[PDB]
Amino acid sequence: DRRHVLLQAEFYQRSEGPDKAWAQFGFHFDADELFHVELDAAQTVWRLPEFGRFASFEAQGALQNMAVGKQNLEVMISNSNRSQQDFVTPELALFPAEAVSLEEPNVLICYADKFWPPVATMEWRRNGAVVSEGVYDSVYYGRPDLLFRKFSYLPFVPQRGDVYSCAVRHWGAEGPVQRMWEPE
Amino acid sequence: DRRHVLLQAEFYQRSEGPDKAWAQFGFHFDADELFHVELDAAQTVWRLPEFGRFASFEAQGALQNMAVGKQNLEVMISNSNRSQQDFVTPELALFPAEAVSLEEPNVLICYADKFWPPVATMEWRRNGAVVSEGVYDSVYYGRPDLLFRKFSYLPFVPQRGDVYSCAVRHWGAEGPVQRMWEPE
Amino acid sequence: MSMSTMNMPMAMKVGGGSGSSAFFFCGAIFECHYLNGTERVRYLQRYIYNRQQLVHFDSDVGKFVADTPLGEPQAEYWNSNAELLENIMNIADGSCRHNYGILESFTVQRSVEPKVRVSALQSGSLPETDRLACYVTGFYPPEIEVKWFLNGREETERVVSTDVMQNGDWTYQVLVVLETVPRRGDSYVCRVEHASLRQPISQAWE
Amino acid sequence: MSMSTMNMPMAMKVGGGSGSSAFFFCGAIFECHYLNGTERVRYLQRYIYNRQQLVHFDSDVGKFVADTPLGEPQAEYWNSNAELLENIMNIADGSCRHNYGILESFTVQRSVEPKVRVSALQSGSLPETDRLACYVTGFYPPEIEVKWFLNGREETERVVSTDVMQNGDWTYQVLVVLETVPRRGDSYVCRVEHASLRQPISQAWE
Ligand SMILES: CC(=O)N[C@@H]1[C@@H](O)[C@H](O)[C@@H](CO)O[C@H]1O
Ligand SMILES: CC(=O)N[C@@H]1[C@@H](O)[C@H](O)[C@@H](CO)O[C@H]1O
Ligand SMILES: *[C@@H]1O[C@H](CO)[C@@H](O)[C@H](O)[C@H]1NC(C)=O
Ligand SMILES: *[C@@H]1O[C@H](CO)[C@@H](O)[C@H](O)[C@H]1NC(C)=O
Ligand code: NI
Ligand code: NI
Ligand SMILES: [Zn+2]
Ligand SMILES: [Zn+2]
Ligand SMILES: [Zn+2]
Ligand SMILES: [Zn+2]
Ligand SMILES: [Zn+2]
Ligand SMILES: [Zn+2]
Ligand SMILES: [Zn+2]
Ligand SMILES: [Zn+2]
Ligand SMILES: [Zn+2]
Ligand SMILES: [Zn+2]
Ligand SMILES: [Zn+2]
Ligand SMILES: [Zn+2]
Ligand SMILES: [Zn+2]
Ligand SMILES: [Zn+2]
Ligand SMILES: [Zn+2]
Ligand SMILES: [Zn+2]
Ligand SMILES: [Zn+2]
Ligand SMILES: [Zn+2]
Ligand SMILES: [Zn+2]
Ligand SMILES: [Zn+2]
Repeated sequence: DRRHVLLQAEFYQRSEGPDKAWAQFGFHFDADELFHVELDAAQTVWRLPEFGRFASFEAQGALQNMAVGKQNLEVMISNSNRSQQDFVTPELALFPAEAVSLEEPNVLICYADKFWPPVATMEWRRNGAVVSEGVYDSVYYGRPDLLFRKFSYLPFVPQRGDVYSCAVRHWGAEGPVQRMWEPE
Repeated sequence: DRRHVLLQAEFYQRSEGPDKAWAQFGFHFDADELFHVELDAAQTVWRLPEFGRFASFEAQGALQNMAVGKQNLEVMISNSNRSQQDFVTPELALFPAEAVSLEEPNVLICYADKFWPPVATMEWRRNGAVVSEGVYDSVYYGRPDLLFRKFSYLPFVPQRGDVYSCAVRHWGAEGPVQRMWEPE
Repeated sequence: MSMSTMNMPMAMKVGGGSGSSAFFFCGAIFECHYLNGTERVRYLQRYIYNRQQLVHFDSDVGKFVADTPLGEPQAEYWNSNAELLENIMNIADGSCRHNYGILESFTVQRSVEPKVRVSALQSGSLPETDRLACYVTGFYPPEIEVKWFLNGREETERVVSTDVMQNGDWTYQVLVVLETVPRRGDSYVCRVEHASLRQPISQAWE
Repeated sequence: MSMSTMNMPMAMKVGGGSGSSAFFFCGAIFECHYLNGTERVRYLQRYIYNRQQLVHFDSDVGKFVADTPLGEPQAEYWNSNAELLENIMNIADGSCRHNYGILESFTVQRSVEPKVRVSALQSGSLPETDRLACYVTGFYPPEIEVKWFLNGREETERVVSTDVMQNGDWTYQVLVVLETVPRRGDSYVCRVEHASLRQPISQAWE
């Protein structure tokens, strides 16, 4: 039970038609995120802000890795003669953080798993209406099988008859994947 | 492990705005359906046609129960002063009958559970397009907690990249509950 | 032989009494509980309005019992009718025992063998961990024992079993996953015991 | 203290070479596997294009190894550069051990107690069966033992456990359900053992 893994994971990706570029740099411990760097702002963002009281990371190293990783992306695009792979659709889990009691505060978790590439937005609805107050979206966590996963969190106070949904729009997809959840 | 239950379960229901009436009469053994009567045609329909080689049921008894049950419904509507209850939304499970191998035939099962009242239609999609070839829809199975459940079956031969959905439209609902499933 | 209806048609008495959208539901359920085949049988009637049981009948008691106030008139009305109660006690003995005799051979004694597939995936996170899946399908009745063995010894820890799942067509399925770190020479075997099998099925991994 | 980056920026060599919609992905992963704290550490580099690992580096081997043909030029190119390989072996010892020293107290030694709720529902089908749920939430690390006891004796049969589920916020949850027919006088107790507890939690049903 006693092994642990620290991972520095980075990715650089781009789409044509439409044209868009993305980048991520994070540290991960076992299944959990330590931090990611906001590459625009050269800012380390700890997954739990208390981690920042015990350690620091200079984003300089991430800015250097981003530059070389974007160039390596163009090298692999040319050496592969622009070879591409099939997208893999997200699988959704939708569950509360805690034991549900009506009119007591809680957090609904939408977990998108086993998808590729790591581009996916979550949309929350309550009784068919879009809700977004206090929502937190995670960065993309890798898997040994080279697919990705992501978490979104909706703070909620449940009423009898509420119906919650999480919809995941994966890049290029003709429609979202969706899951519904009801209290009790 | 040795107890068994045989149930004769019947229900009579009606909606106003819009006006519609439904009726069901079935026998059930433990969690499974023995038969239901097609009340229009006075026909016993066995869940597995082979059951009909071992037993028979005359639908006359069901036609009599339907008549009295529809009258008892009006009595309870008047004695209760038209008392009504909140609808309970379906919870969906979506799983294949058998171990999936690409390009081998199988059956996807959409199980709608813990809903009330027992009025709910399943719609199947493959890659966003409606599919209905060979679909079987079950009648409504009761639960000790007075909620209902229903099964729908989609024959399929999976290709890499297929995305299946089952959508359940419950009576009166502003939108369907939905679940997606992908092979591998 | 022909199965018998497990009630006689019984009429409720109108007696309080009296925006636009509305829904009304009326259920009746008649149950034979076979506690030890036909040596011990409990017959129940249940009358339901919407999501509430108004009144029930227990063959062990022999009279209607109101569970809510909407059932109190009906219980008192039916309980004063010795013909109703005598007809119901005849069904509660005759019909349950008659229906059981017809059903026994293809329900109580239905036997469909499980099919067993063993496969493995790496988990979704490091440290490196294998998930050995024992997928068991197509069986009846739903009672089954599905256990993982490592080098002849039963594995307890890090075994996750789904519930036996109803397919709705008189067959059931279950998935039992062992999370493990394999070492070379290790022998992992899924063992499935079921009433339908003369001997257990043993399917080893790779 | 300040954590160190676990690679040095390394450039690939262009060398084959060359409808409208397109997607391209490039990943790099640097892993310190702590097999026995810092007494035994394996450092890996992985380079990925789309969904394929082109080339990796194992600190135990000390050279790049191509996994596909797209990685063979890069492996051969990097392997001829003693400065690259020496820099990488310095990180593989220094950085893994340095980062572990900083992280240990709030990761390896993070300890958050489980909360335990016991509840019961009737199953969705007769014969009458109770599902006793032991819901365990908010704990770290994910390793936990959750067992049902009937009258002081551990229940094995008809226990279904979900996997320990990741909440994604450094806490985990699990659900263990015992299917049972309760008899009067029966005492059912959920017992939870976890590194964070001085004594096991024992929560009885009703
Ligand atoms: C196979 C089977 O159903 N056996 C039961 C048995 O438990 C009981 O002893 C008997 C009463 O004589 O009723 C039978 O129906
Ligand atoms: C609490 C902890 O991490 N202990 C480990 C220990 O297994 C090992 O003996 C030691 C090497 O001297 O490395 C430590 O990091
Ligand atoms: C069930 O029925 C038989 C008689 O047919 C009886 O002798 C047996 O002991 C009963 N079993 C139980 C456990 O009550
Ligand atoms: C782990 O490290 C210690 C030394 O710090 C060693 O003595 C111990 O036996 C090692 N354990 C294993 C199981 O290799
Ligand atoms: Ni007879
Ligand atoms: Ni140091
Ligand atoms: Zn363009
Ligand atoms: Zn961020
Ligand atoms: Zn920014
Ligand atoms: Zn510091
Ligand atoms: Zn997609
Ligand atoms: Zn009208
Ligand atoms: Zn029909
Ligand atoms: Zn008809
Ligand atoms: Zn016949
Ligand atoms: Zn509804
Ligand atoms: Zn019973
Ligand atoms: Zn007895
Ligand atoms: Zn009673
Ligand atoms: Zn079960
Ligand atoms: Zn056999
Ligand atoms: Zn490892
Ligand atoms: Zn050692
Ligand atoms: Zn290697
Ligand atoms: Zn697990
Ligand atoms: Zn404690």
